[PDB]
Amino acid sequence: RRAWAELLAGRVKREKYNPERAQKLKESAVRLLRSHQDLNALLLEVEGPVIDCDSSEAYANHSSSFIGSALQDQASRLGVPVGILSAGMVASSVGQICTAPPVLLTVEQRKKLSSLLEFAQYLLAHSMFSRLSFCQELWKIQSSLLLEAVWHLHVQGIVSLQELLESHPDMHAVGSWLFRNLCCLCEQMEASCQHADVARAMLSD
Amino acid sequence: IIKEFPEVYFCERPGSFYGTLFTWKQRTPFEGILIIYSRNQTVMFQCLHNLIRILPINCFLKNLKSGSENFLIDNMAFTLEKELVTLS
Amino acid sequence: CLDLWREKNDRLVRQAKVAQNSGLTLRRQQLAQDALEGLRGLLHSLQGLPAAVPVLPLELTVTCNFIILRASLAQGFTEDQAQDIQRSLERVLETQEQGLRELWDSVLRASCLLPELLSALHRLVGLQAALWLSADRLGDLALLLETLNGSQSGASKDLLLLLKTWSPPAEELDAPLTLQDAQGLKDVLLTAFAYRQGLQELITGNPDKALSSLHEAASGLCPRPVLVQVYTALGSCHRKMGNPQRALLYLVAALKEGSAWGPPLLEASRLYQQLGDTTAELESLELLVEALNVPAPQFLIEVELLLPPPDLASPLHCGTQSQTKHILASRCLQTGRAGDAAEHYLDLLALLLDSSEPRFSPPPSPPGPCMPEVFLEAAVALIQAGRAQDALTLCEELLSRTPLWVSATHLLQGQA
Amino acid sequence: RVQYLRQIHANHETLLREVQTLRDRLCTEDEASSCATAQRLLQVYRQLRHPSLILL
Repeated sequence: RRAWAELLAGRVKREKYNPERAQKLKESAVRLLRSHQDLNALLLEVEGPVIDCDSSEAYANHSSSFIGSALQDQASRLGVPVGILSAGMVASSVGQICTAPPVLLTVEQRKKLSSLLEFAQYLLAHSMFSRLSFCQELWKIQSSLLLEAVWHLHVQGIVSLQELLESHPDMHAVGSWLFRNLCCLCEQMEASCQHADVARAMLSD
Repeated sequence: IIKEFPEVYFCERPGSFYGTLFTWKQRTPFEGILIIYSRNQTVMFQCLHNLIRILPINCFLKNLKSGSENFLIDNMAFTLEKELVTLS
Repeated sequence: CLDLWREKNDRLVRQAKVAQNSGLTLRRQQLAQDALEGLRGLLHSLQGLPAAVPVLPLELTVTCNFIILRASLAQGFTEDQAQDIQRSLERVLETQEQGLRELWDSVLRASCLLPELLSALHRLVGLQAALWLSADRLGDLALLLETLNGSQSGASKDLLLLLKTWSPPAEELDAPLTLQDAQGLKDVLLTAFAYRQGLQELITGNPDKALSSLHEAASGLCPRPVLVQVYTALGSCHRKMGNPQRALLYLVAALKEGSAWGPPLLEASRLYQQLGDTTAELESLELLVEALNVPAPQFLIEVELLLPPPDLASPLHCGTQSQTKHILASRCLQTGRAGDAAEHYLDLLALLLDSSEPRFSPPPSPPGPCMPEVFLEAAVALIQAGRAQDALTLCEELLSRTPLWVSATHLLQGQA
Repeated sequence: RVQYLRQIHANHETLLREVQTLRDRLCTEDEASSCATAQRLLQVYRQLRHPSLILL
């Protein structure tokens, strides 16, 4: 009898939902099925055995309209939207730059990154760029990344600090990630007055 | 179909539509954009009648003067993305 | 007089359509079965004259209009309709005995004499075909279409070829009205038969024959609920071939064009075990519980008439809230997130026993474990949580209520 | 004044960041293109056209 009263689950009633909740449901569902998506695997699936190299066909030219029409052709093979390819291919070419050798990356990294980001704005102007497929494909990298790269993102208006960090699953991982980068920065910005200027700029930012 | 431009078709039906030209682009195989180049505006009507009769039931025709609904919306949003950035 | 009958049909046809387009759930049905009985009586009136070459066209026309309306309101066929077809056919022959198959053979030779009624006949064949394809009589259906076309198409024992090779005969010139034509049916059949061939080949373990028919399904008529199915299904086809990424896309598509998004979230759970992505698996099923919380017809042969009810083995089969919530707690407990599995199990057990007031939660299937196995699973989850006094209460209740399970009861009571 | 342009600045930065995400939902077919987009943007428009460009 006491057994009954203790077993009796209060939350046994689930009413028919509001049709708004059904779309929220279908959105969190498509979010989930894509968070576990990869494109490299897709290219090995549909195409037989990805960088700017792959889509542009091994350094063909660096003309903006040309590389855009290359992402259209890639997306046509796959049947993924062009925004999704472009997000991934930039996040991949981001991994490239930030790996090849501490929080700042200050020489020539800046040059390739600026040429890259001036292409990213071309992408953003033709709207060929899912921002949030990009946020998610950065936190798939998460480790190669440096605070200098992310601050250029912010200031060149590709993402904002707030739009990236509010599309990270583990709020602790973001906290610890920044905590490390800020500690190494405040260690830095006495190494030289040149590096300290850029460091003080992004620290105030 | 014209081979050289196979996004175009020419009517060969031997009565009142003859030589009318259409084009069809599908996008989201629900939604699609027909363009009709006709020889007068009668023949433009006779067409949509013959075709609203063979469509499915909820088939919401509706007339574009001024750019596809999708495109306009980007063209709008754009000119804010820039405006608001400029206002920032 | 032919005038009047033609007139009455046409009238009733428009009545039928108006009820369809317009109306209330009640008033629809009122005018529907109104027109039904009208068609009956016009049926009976003509069924009362001997043969009549000029009347035949309407006769056959009429009965079609009936069967269609009859079956559509019923939302399912029956064999009374086969008898109606048998009758009308026998009449056709009486103009110029044994079983449907010889009748049709003799019928299509009497029509190859070209009496001008073929517009109805191919229509009847579509109907005959809708029945037999509801009845899985595909050998005879093929056979009819072979005599229909050249019998040269006699080696060609695929259906999907014959259905296409079959040409509905006329633009169907100014006749007595109908509700539906050979084309508008031929087009339901291709999509239906193809859909069925597809699920067959998938479950029977040929996810390469499948993809041909499951893309013949999206192409030619495919109402969107028919599509969400085609897409969950290709999500399995590719999961089975080992193409998780190709699958995933077809599943996301099924989500959006989804009004019906239990079966995709199920196909995702089965995919995230197969990769082992356990947090994702459990989440796809949690969402599934909530997708099976939230929940109109036509006087015309839809594609949903000639769809089967689902087997247990199919990727399209989804159980009910209770069954699925057990799968979630089961799939949670096998993982060892037992505190959370236990929470799922006490919401399961409440929905099975406390459920007195609402609709009765569906009972477990015979192949699946019975009630007691489930009480014990609940108690185990409780132990793993560290809710031991509460496990004692569960076990005491079970013993108060009523083999292997008793011995085990004592055991878990000890572990508590 | 300064208080002024910052009240304007925050009232802007929300509208932009809203639209931005709206664009992406138009890219990925996540939202819908049809409308509510149409009528939301024409509301964004209406918000700003009111005291547009006080010229001093």
